[PDB]
Amino acid sequence: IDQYAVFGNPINHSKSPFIHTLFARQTQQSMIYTAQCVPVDGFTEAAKHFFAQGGRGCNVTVPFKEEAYRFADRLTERARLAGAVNTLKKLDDGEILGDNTDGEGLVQDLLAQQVLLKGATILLIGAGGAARGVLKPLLDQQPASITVTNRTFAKAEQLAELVAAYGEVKAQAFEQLKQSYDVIINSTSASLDGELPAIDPVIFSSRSVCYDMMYGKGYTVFNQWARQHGCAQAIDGLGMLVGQAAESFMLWRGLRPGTKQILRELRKNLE
Amino acid sequence: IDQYAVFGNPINHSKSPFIHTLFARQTQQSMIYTAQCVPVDGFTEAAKHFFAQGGRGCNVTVPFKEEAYRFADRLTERARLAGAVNTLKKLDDGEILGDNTDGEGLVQDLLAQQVLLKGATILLIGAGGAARGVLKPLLDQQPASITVTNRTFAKAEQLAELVAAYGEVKAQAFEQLKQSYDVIINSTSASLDGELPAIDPVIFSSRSVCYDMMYGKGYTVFNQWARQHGCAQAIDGLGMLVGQAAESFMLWRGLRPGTKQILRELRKNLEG
Ligand SMILES: O=C(O)C1=C[C@@H](O)[C@@H](O)[C@H](O)C1
Ligand SMILES: O=C(O)C1=C[C@@H](O)[C@@H](O)[C@H](O)C1
Repeated sequence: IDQYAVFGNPINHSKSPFIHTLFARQTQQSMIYTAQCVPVDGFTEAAKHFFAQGGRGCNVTVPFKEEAYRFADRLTERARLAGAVNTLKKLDDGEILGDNTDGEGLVQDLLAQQVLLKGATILLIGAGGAARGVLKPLLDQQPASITVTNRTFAKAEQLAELVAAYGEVKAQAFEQLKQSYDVIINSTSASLDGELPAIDPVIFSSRSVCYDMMYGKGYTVFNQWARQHGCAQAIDGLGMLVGQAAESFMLWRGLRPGTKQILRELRKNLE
Repeated sequence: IDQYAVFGNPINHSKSPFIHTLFARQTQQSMIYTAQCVPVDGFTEAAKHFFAQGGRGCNVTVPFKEEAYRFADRLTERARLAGAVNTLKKLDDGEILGDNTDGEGLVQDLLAQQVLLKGATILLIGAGGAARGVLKPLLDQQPASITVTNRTFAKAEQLAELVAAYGEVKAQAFEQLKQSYDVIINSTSASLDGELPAIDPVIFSSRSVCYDMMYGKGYTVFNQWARQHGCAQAIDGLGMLVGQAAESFMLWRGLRPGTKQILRELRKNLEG
């Protein structure tokens, strides 16, 4: 029986144990995944220990994603850019591979929701860790362009230039947005507190698809805002959570498990 | 999907999540068992929060067992006698039941290993919480006697007098043990630190069954020592760990899960 886990602090609200348990059963893998809470300043040791005992791989949640990036022996190109690591894996030679599946998890959720990323104009709102982690995977779907925005242009300007080589990535300030986008992606949390970014709603249209990384019962405030202005389809981030898990499972087992039944089940619990 | 957990600090990679998760699979129980960190201010705070948010039960590792004893609204007889709680359960009426499964876990592991406890002469090395927690369940098996021993006499004598009523219990100091015993139980941590108790190996004989509460790859130092003096059977505490887990699981789920396959997998992990 192979050992996997999720390390974070706190862990009582983690859905990964549930999710992975089902992935193992769906793909008939002989593995166990548990949630292990770790002291704020003991991740490295807890980790080195886990692998010492025979740990195959694990997920890293807050607040250890940055320490995980340093703990990894080698990093994947997407973890590289992300600046964080949410997935660890012990290789054959003993090395620990650091990766980041959050962004790819978002990409797969979009595709699962039937959203065409190929040749699309994308507006990414926010420039924090969340936004940073999803740029590369989006660019791999070969969109027409990606527009990054932040309340403070400077930080949005850094991020757009970080991936300028990978494609048409523009950086603009809230005040400069004056056109519609095919896909609007919200990576900011302000909305959970009722706050909306001061952006002209012209960004939304009848052909627009809105994706919010936040999630909850019914629709997120950002999505409701998106529909007040004619947004065609609005998706929350619950699928991103299952998607990132699916990609990690992929990395460890070599098979992408189905996410549809699991998502639908987590959806019930929330409601 | 019921929530259960184990509280430690650390919590240095508890095996309980692994164990209980497997029991769940074998018994097809809809539940998730996690390893929770206990905040510096107290276990009591963790427990409240845990049971407040829908938790149905949890294990408690040292050194929070005494605090769990106070948190419980009701204690089983074995918990009152052990003076510590390793298992909490939220009952249907809202009350939190406090039980202690360590002792029974030991007993079942010994019985699973074909060790006769009824009418046996037992030597319990150590007189701290670990030792105290196994006395009642061992006494229930009706052994001929149980000799509690400790580096410093007084402590062992005090533990013996605490349970004197429940059976033939005597106390002796390390330097006084000059006879063999049918079953020897090591409750100290000396085997983890690499030391043996200052006890003359005469306590071991060809018929002796030696049980060490600590566990690891190969034989524990205490067991190697027992084998040097020809004990008939040396056992480590991995079974006690799984056994106490099984008791708690039953208490919570009303079903008992098997322990041999689980115990065999853990052994495989230990052996590198
Ligand atoms: O709740 C969880 O278990 C997780 C949350 C996110 O940080 C994910 O990025 C992580 O992989 C696992
Ligand atoms: O390491 C563990 O998970 C445990 C250790 C012992 O204290 C047990 O009494 C406890 O219930 C579980």
